[PDB]
Amino acid sequence: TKCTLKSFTVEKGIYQTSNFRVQPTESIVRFPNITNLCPFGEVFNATRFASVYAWNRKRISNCVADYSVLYNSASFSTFKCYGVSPTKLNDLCFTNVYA
Amino acid sequence: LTGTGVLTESNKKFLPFQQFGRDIADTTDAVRDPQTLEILDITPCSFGGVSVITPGTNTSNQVAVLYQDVNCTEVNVFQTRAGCLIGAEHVNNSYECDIPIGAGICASYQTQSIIAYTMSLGAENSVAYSNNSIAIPTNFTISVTTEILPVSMTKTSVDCTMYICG
Amino acid sequence: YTMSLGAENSVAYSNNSIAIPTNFTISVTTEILPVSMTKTSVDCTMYICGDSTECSNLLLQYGSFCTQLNRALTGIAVEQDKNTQEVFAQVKQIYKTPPIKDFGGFNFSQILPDPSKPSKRSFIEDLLFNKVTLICAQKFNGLTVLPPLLTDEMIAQYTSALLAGTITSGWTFGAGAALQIPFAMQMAYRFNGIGVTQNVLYENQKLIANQFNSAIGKIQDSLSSTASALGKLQDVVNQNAQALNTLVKQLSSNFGAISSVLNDILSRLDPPEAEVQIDRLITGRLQSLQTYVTQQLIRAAEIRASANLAATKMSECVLGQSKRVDFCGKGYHLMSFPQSAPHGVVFLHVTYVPAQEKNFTTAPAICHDGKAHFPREGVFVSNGTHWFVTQRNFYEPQIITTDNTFVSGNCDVVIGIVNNTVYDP
Amino acid sequence: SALGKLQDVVNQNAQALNTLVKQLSSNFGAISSVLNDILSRLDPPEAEVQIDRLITGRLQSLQTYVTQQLIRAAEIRASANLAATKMSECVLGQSKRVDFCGKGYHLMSFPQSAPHGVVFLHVTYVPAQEKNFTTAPAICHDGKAHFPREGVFVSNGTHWFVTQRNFYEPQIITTDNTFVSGNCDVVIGIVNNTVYDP
Ligand SMILES: *[C@@H]1O[C@H](CO)[C@@H](O[C@@H]2O[C@H](CO)[C@@H](O)[C@H](O)[C@H]2NC(C)=O)[C@H](O)[C@H]1NC(C)=O
Ligand SMILES: *[C@@H]1O[C@H](CO)[C@@H](O[C@@H]2O[C@H](CO)[C@@H](O)[C@H](O)[C@H]2NC(C)=O)[C@H](O)[C@H]1NC(C)=O
Ligand SMILES: *[C@@H]1O[C@H](CO)[C@@H](O[C@@H]2O[C@H](CO)[C@@H](O)[C@H](O)[C@H]2NC(C)=O)[C@H](O)[C@H]1NC(C)=O
Ligand SMILES: *[C@@H]1O[C@H](CO)[C@@H](O[C@@H]2O[C@H](CO)[C@@H](O)[C@H](O)[C@H]2NC(C)=O)[C@H](O)[C@H]1NC(C)=O
Ligand SMILES: *[C@@H]1O[C@H](CO)[C@@H](O[C@@H]2O[C@H](CO)[C@@H](O)[C@H](O)[C@H]2NC(C)=O)[C@H](O)[C@H]1NC(C)=O
Ligand SMILES: *[C@@H]1O[C@H](CO)[C@@H](O)[C@H](O)[C@H]1NC(C)=O
Ligand SMILES: *[C@@H]1O[C@H](CO)[C@@H](O)[C@H](O)[C@H]1NC(C)=O
Ligand SMILES: *[C@@H]1O[C@H](CO)[C@@H](O)[C@H](O)[C@H]1NC(C)=O
Ligand SMILES: *[C@@H]1O[C@H](CO)[C@@H](O)[C@H](O)[C@H]1NC(C)=O
Ligand SMILES: *[C@@H]1O[C@H](CO)[C@@H](O)[C@H](O)[C@H]1NC(C)=O
Ligand SMILES: *[C@@H]1O[C@H](CO)[C@@H](O)[C@H](O)[C@H]1NC(C)=O
Ligand SMILES: *[C@@H]1O[C@H](CO)[C@@H](O)[C@H](O)[C@H]1NC(C)=O
Ligand SMILES: *[C@@H]1O[C@H](CO)[C@@H](O)[C@H](O)[C@H]1NC(C)=O
Ligand SMILES: *[C@@H]1O[C@H](CO)[C@@H](O)[C@H](O)[C@H]1NC(C)=O
Ligand SMILES: *[C@@H]1O[C@H](CO)[C@@H](O)[C@H](O)[C@H]1NC(C)=O
Repeated sequence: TKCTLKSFTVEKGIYQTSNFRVQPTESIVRFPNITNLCPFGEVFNATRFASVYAWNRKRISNCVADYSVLYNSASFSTFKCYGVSPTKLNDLCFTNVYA
Repeated sequence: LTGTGVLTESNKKFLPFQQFGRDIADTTDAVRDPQTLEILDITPCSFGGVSVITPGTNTSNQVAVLYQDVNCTEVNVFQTRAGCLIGAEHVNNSYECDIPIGAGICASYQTQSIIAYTMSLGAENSVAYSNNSIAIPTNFTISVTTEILPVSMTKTSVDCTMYICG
Repeated sequence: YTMSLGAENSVAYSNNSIAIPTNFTISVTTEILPVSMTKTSVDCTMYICGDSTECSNLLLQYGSFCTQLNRALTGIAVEQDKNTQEVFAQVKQIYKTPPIKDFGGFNFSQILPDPSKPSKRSFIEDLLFNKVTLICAQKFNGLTVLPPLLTDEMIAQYTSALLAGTITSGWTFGAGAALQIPFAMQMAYRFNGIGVTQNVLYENQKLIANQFNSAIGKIQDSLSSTASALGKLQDVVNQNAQALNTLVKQLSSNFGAISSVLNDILSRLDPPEAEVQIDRLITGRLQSLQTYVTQQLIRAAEIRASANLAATKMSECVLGQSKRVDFCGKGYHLMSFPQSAPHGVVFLHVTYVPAQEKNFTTAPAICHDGKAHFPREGVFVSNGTHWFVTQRNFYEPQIITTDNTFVSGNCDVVIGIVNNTVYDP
Repeated sequence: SALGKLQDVVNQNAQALNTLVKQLSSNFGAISSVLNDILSRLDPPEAEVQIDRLITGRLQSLQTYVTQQLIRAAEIRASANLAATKMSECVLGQSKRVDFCGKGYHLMSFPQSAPHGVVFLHVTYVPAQEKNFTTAPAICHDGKAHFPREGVFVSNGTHWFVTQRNFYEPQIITTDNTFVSGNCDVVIGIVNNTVYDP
């Protein structure tokens, strides 16, 4: 009360100082149980790539995507994520990924 | 999708293509558990303001705490419509309101400790009404009372250019 | 259509004609006034930055834009409680009517508190409370509703004390100590207060009591039938509700950010851009909260004007008899009775209204012996042959004597003077 | 504390000003609350955005202060109108409005200046010592009903007098205290007595 009124002496009354809120007791993390790794290798290490005018699209689904292997590698000269942060990619689930 | 709150069994009927619900405030209201096909309703866990009923440091340093609009089971304890009061004794006697808590409950400092009571509106006084009885004064008093009214403020002026861009 | 201003009616004015009432009606009209708003309270941090340390740290860069909103809302709440205390708590003691209702034929059973009722509220109070009427969302985004200091039963007790004081003592209980007086005598004083001699009440006591009872019954039926009568109070409530509802829907706006959900931003982006998006959200939500608080301030100023008016009315209408025209119902004011209502008060204004009138031939003065005679209190009238002197508001003709009239001057100065006989007792 | 109201006003205004001043210490999302540091540290293209942030924040603070001042000045103007009405009807005259000029029947008022306010000394009349008397709405003398011209009939047990309502001063009932009307078959509660004729 003293620090919310900014006075070493506070006269009688009822003063609102702060807000009481319960704190979480346990941390719950939920995800679907899928084991197979996403076949990123067949995309980045593909022997042949399609011409830009006919850019290839691959559907990535029903797999675990360890994006760290991608953004911790030194093999890429440009890595730019728009609307997402690459570090956060390990804590997100996507609808249906396309490469 | 991260957040904090209480998860409870829901009675919502999610469609197969819907993952999570939403509230009018566009905040998530319910979710589908990714491993068990069950709908969990999300309710934010209890919160509310905290007020410090104090008799004033001039007379004492003892204070009572009012948690607003919460149940005492959730926080010398007293439950009132205003909330949960801790550090004040509940007294059946009634007095004039000194520090208003709410819902007809006021707190004071009396012999010492802080007490919470149901404020008294006034002294009960039945009028001796009768169809042939009048009450006429035989004497009077000339009373001088004081009425204070504000009439003006301080004529403040702000130099906006110097305030924003001194 | 071009709206009409009212029924056309000329007045048959002429320099020697007066229209005097020959009958009256006791009318109980109703006047509703809001007294207090809903004691809202907003959690600035939880509304803007619900359960997020990073958002709270970004928010505290704006300084005191949160604490002063809470200060303003607490001021509003204290103002509402003061409003209620001003309007209702104007009686030092708590009076009670006697067990026997020997009020000269007047029947207050429909406005006096019901002893068996669950809240000591009268029938009409129950009707009022039953004619005036999503909360989880509000109470999850930091918004909450504080309870008023005076519970509704305490307000009912206050109104019952005021009503009993008025009934059993007239206006005396407002000035000093309550002085009992038979109700018929009180009504005689009120009639004298409106320029009607007190014999009129005693000669029509049964009729006047019946008229008052019928008016109270009509008030009961009107309240039980038409809810919109209490619109004002309802309107207040509705306004507040809308405010809060809006204040919640503004949590769904992006305000330029990538998403209106804080958790999505905090989960998808790192601080260097998350804090930009959260700054956008904080600015938008803080602007919304400031707008809400300004609206609350304006509406509380309005409600404070209304509460001051209601307190003035309770002082000069219930606790006394007001001579101010149309301040206590159309017609001449006899008395008023308060009634509690959700966030407001309802006055029953008992007023005296002339009903049946007759044209008489009048005269400013009568010339008897060269001297001019004027009426001490009243007016000279003539039914065609004889000249009487009556009171202005009720045709009660009386022979003209030296006690009804006073002499001043002579007949050569007054314009319109007539000749007649002034009888000497 | 008697003059609390006036003091309160002052306090409120002060708080506003204080708040306003403290708003100068807020970054409002900029990199520093100090304008000169922003100017000296960043390049003009981005220092311009930072100073725009500061300008928006400080302008919003000023707007909030001005709006609050407008509302408080409307409050103070309502109060000043009430005080002017009280001075007109209370000091310059004698009001018959109940509780408008102090509890009790109003006699007069005296103004007194005060810092940003006025103080009325309301001199009023308050009945103190009250007695129970039997009463009647009229008295029946010769078949006619007599009502008091200005007052009420009272009885100390044996005799009937007519007294003014607000001060017990019994006087013998005479044809100069009372006026005649109708007959004794109408008034509910009429009593028998003698109307003395001077
Ligand atoms: C009316 O009340 C006043 C006081 O309110 C009475 O005056 C007192 O009279 C006694 C003796 O007569 C004195 O001892 C007191 O000092 C007086 N008080 C004041 C304030 O002057 C007065 O006597 C009362 N009159 C009647 C008829 O009861
Ligand atoms: C004055 O008006 C009242 C109506 O308010 C009259 O009372 C009615 O009188 C008629 C008979 O003429 C009865 O049938 C009604 O039942 C009465 N109504 C009520 C409410 O009592 C009264 O007679 C009128 N008096 C004069 C002298 O005109
Ligand atoms: C005052 O009016 C009430 C009605 O508002 C009267 O109560 C009625 O009394 C009769 C019997 O006399 C019952 O048959 C009714 O059912 C009652 N009505 C209600 C609504 O309860 C009351 O009697 C009247 N007072 C007097 C003294 O007659
Ligand atoms: C009222 O009476 C007076 C006197 O009784 C009348 O005055 C007379 O008027 C006539 C006509 O002008 C004169 O001849 C007389 O000399 C007047 N008498 C006196 C004593 O001055 C007056 O006209 C009468 N008015 C009415 C309306 O009847
Ligand atoms: C009621 O008042 C009257 C007059 O004020 C009293 O009558 C007088 O009483 C006194 C005694 O104090 C006698 O000396 C007078 O002779 C009485 N006057 C007459 C005309 O008889 C009367 O006594 C009072 N009664 C009571 C019960 O107090
Ligand atoms: C692609 O090849 C590199 C080196 O041969 C290997 O480190 C990587 O794991 C492979 N798969 C990818 C990049 O998905
Ligand atoms: C995944 O979880 C569900 C329910 O928790 C279970 O029925 C299923 O067998 C699990 N799948 C695997 C591969 O463990
Ligand atoms: C508060 O708790 C009491 C008993 O613990 C219970 O009866 C009451 O319903 C609770 N109120 C709320 C609002 O949860
Ligand atoms: C107060 O009253 C309640 C019932 O009204 C009773 O249960 C309680 O014991 C009382 N407490 C004291 C201290 O008298
Ligand atoms: C009085 O005279 C006017 C003359 O036009 C008439 O209209 C009116 O009805 C009369 N009043 C009554 C009560 O008859
Ligand atoms: C007027 O009243 C008097 C007395 O009341 C009566 O003698 C006379 O006949 C009345 N005249 C008319 C026209 O009513
Ligand atoms: C009223 O006016 C008429 C003229 O219209 C006049 O003849 C008459 O004397 C006047 N009467 C009075 C009492 O003024
Ligand atoms: C009047 O009489 C009633 C009951 O008889 C009593 O309670 C009251 O105190 C009396 N008033 C005075 C002023 O003596
Ligand atoms: C008062 O009531 C009693 C009984 O109820 C009755 O005898 C008496 O005549 C009444 N007096 C008046 C003035 O009404
Ligand atoms: C009053 O006197 C009349 C006669 O003048 C008589 O008829 C009546 O009964 C008396 N009433 C009382 C209450 O004495």
